[PDB]
Amino acid sequence: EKFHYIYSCDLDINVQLKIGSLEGKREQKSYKAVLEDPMLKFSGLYQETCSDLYVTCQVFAEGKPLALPVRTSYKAFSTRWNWNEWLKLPVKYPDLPRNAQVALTIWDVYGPGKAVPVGGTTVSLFGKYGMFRQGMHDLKVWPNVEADGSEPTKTPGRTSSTLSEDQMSRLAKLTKAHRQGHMVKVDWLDRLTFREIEMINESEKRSSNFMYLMVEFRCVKCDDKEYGIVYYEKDGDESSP
Amino acid sequence: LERQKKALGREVALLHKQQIALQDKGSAFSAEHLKLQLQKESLNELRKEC
Amino acid sequence: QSSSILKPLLQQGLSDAEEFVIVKALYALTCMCQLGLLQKPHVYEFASDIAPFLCHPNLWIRYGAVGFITVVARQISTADVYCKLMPYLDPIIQIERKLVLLSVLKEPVSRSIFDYALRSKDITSLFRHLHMRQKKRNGSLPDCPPPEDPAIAQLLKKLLSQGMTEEEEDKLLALKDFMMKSNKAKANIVDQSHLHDSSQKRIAKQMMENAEWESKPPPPGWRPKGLLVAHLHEHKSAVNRIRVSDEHSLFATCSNDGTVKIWNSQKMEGKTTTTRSILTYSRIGGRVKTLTFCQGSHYLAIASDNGAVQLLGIEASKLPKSPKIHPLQSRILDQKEDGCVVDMHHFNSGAQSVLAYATVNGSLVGWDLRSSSNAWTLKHDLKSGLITSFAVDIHQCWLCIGTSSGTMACWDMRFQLPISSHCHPSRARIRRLSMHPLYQSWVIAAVQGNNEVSMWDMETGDRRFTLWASSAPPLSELQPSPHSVHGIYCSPADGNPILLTAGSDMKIRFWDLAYPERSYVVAGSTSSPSVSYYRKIIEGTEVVQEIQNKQKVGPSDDTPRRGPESLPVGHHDIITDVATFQTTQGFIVTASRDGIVKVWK
Amino acid sequence: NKISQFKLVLLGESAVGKSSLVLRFVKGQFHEFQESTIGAAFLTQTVSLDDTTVKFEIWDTAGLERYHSLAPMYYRGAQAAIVVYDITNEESFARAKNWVKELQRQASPNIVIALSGNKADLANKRAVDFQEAQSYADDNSLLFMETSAKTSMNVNEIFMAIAKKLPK
Amino acid sequence: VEKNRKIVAENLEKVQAEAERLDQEEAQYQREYSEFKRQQLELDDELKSV
Ligand SMILES: Nc1nc2c(ncn2[C@@H]2O[C@H](COP(=O)(O)OP(=O)(O)OP(=O)(O)O)[C@@H](O)[C@H]2O)c(=O)[nH]1
Ligand SMILES: [Mg+2]
Repeated sequence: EKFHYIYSCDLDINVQLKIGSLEGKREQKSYKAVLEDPMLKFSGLYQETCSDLYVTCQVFAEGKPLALPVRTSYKAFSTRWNWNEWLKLPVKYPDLPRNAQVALTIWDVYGPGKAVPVGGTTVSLFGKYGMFRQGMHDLKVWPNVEADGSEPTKTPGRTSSTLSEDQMSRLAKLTKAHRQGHMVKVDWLDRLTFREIEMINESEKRSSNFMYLMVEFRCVKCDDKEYGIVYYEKDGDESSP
Repeated sequence: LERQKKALGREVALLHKQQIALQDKGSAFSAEHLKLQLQKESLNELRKEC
Repeated sequence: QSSSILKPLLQQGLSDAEEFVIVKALYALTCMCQLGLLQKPHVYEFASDIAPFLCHPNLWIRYGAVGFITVVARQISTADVYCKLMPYLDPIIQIERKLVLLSVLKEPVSRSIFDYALRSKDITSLFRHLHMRQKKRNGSLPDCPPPEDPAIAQLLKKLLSQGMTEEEEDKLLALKDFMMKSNKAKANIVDQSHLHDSSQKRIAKQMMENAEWESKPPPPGWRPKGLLVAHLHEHKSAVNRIRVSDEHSLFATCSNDGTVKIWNSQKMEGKTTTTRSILTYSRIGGRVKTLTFCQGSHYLAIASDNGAVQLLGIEASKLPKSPKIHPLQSRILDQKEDGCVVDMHHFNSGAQSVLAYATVNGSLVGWDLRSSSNAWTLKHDLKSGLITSFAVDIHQCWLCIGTSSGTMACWDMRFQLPISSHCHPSRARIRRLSMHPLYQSWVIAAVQGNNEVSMWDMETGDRRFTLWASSAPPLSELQPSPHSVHGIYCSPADGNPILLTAGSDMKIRFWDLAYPERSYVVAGSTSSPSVSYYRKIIEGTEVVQEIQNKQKVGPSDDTPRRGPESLPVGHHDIITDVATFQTTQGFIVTASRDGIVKVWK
Repeated sequence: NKISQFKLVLLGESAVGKSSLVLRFVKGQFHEFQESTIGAAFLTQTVSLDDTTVKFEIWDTAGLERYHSLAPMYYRGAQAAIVVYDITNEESFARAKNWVKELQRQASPNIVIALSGNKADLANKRAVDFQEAQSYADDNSLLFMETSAKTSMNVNEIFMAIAKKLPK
Repeated sequence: VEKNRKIVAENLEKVQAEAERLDQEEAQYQREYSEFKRQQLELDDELKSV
């Protein structure tokens, strides 16, 4: 059945994710103080004052930076800039190539004694089986240079797959929690065990002192299930009690 | 700004770390020389002999 | 978003002043809200600051802008640099500069475009946030500014507009900002814009060389009294551990020395000779640290104090009361610089077979049995003390462990981690641990003194029941050492029986989950056996008063002898292990510390 | 005497004072420097009324919106909730209404819901009018009090009001 | 300001270098301390034999 599984070209319409907050490298102040650096010998003369970054993002099938760039407005960095915007591109799902990459960069937005700060990142679209839906919610790292956590560009957050190990055990359990994996207990004992998982998140949080960030997305209409428009037998990966 | 931030950062890191370090080292090693070096011998005698 | 057209517009060229005038009507038609939407015009303005297009009329529109610009977020601060081009373009700059400098004197003086940084006075995202909340209120808001001319400076007028109220900000520290900075005209341009706002709004090893069998639970066992039917011994040395097979209740036992001692229960049921002599032996060549049967198998797994571990396959003929005898270590597992700690082995029904043992570092190490190789590792902490008991959930999902420090610790195996800890206050080293129907609650056998059991609900952390042999209802610490040291046996099934050694009285009590009041003990007493087992309450626990008629025990030796002569027939050391088996009827074995066993039916 | 146990969940926007409210009730303490909660904290405290010891098993949830998806795990089988807002923050009150709505739709129908207008010691910066909050509470059978974890105002009182309403 | 800035700034590095140094020997001492549990285990075990 595969929830009456249907193809990629059998889909039709635009997309709308959402976008949260970040854990910083802390090179200068939260919000802004005027860039903290002992090489201020010259740098002070550059009028470095308190400031505020923003960002822009487009997309590429690498070789063509295809997409429209789009910019960001304002929220206080006391929130760690936690937006939770719900963020959309009208790009019909059939209009999306299976191999393509996001491109995003820090820029600026509140008129500095400074020139608008760079800070790149890049990562891929599809999951292992090609479905973009594998990317739906995720996390990433980068600096003034450019990086990704889930699919690393070359900076802080620089390796993707084997980093999650106990966190990969958490991903395997996330697939079950998503499936409501039926072979083991999820009663109020396990509800409180999820209280323990809330605990383990914070371990990850120490490790998060590099440059991490939080990403989100999911459907409106549901029950529904889908795949690509071509075929290969990855569905042979299946299980039972 | 420099003086403040450095005063802030240094004083905190220093003073807490001084205090915690002096304590945690003091305690951990004292336990060994008071107990590793004493309880063990005491209960060896009452092991082997007994 | 789509009003970005304002930028690319300047890429179209015209020097007709008419276009610049329609642009002044467009500039009138355009002072707009979004933080980014101002920059498209900024950069059009840059084109205009390369070449000014409409002279003094332009100069006036710019003048109109400059007073509004005397209010600024730092979002506005980029435009300051752009504005330095307008004076950089010599209009005798200094006179017009002077007129405007009076009109925006936030500090008295400055110089060239970079030297524009000096004459600062404060922006405020803060009071503007309050002002956006006040997008709700206009009128009175143009009525308070002329009074603010006096209220700040002069004394021309005073205001009574409290008909509109809205005191809270003026009541708070938010009142202060107008004296310092806040002023009227910015707020009127802002009010215009606020109206615009308002308008927008499994068996791989087990079938290679092992044999197989299936488990055999008894009927409800509260009904039978037990009469001592048999007596025997492994050796004089203490029993290393006891195990009873499901097949023919094949009885496995061993001397402390590492010499095996096995028997056939059906042979005993028949020939009756079985107590005199060993049915089966094996040379281990070292002191047995632990024993556990292979689940669903005739194979038996044994570990030694050298770290060495191995699995015997049974070679036996199938002739009634007459098995051929041969021990055979079928597989081997490594000795190590880390020694052993004890284990139970688990085939998991609809799931795989694995065996788990503790290392000498305290770590659980959990080998896939089919692989005879590791599958998981869970590391215990120096702080907990050693393992004092081991237990597992019905599906093995939650491990439950009692520490040598009197703390109980659990591990989610589904998550492969220690979940957490608890430690009942007296914090004595746990004797044993087990689980009952009403699986949510669990039995802890030695923390505190005179208490027999601190049965506690796993989800709760808390001793839902507390049973004590004490004459007093609270836990008076009347226990001799052997009161805290005992065997126990419980059933999550089979009519819900529980059996309990009282090591103080060296005897087998019974406690029936069906009737705590009617709980006739299975084993006798020489003086006065009868027990008024009535449960009382003092809020916090449903305390069971085991009102044994004349028990004759307390925290000191107030009787001349009171030792091995004082037992229901069959003298012995404390019951190290007690277990039930059911080859024909249900019957029970008591294994004492003395290398000696007595059987009851 | 008898003991009645109830699971209680605290919900509301980050920094409204959920951990402060419960620390006051549980420990009789208040810290100006209280740490933002990660995930959820377990606490317990009792009240006594009508000879009944009422023991609350309290889940103090992290209010941060990333943890929204975890909230249903903590309020599943909860017999009581406190939805907390900050009286100086009208938006915290908008978020409070949306928590109350989620509870109406997705929690046990028997749930006794209390609404806390917290930080009432800062009444000179009031943004949320008492009678507006009361009107919303009355309309939805919520127990409403303005509380201050700081001063202790109405802290014990709100938990007692819950205990009284709960089936005992 | 410049002289004293340099003086004050660069010695913080040296101060904190020793703080990192503490973290190293502490890791070693933890292993040493972990052996206390090994000895305790052995004593308790054979004492449980007694
Ligand atoms: N003045 C005043 N401050 C309070 C009061 N209650 C809490 N605070 C303060 O508000 C801040 C946030 O309080 P918390 O208890 O941590 O808020 P929370 O709702 O638990 O926040 P999260 O855990 O992030 O969801 C802390 O500085 C508290 O000391 C109060 O009643 N009055
Ligand atoms: Mg909190």
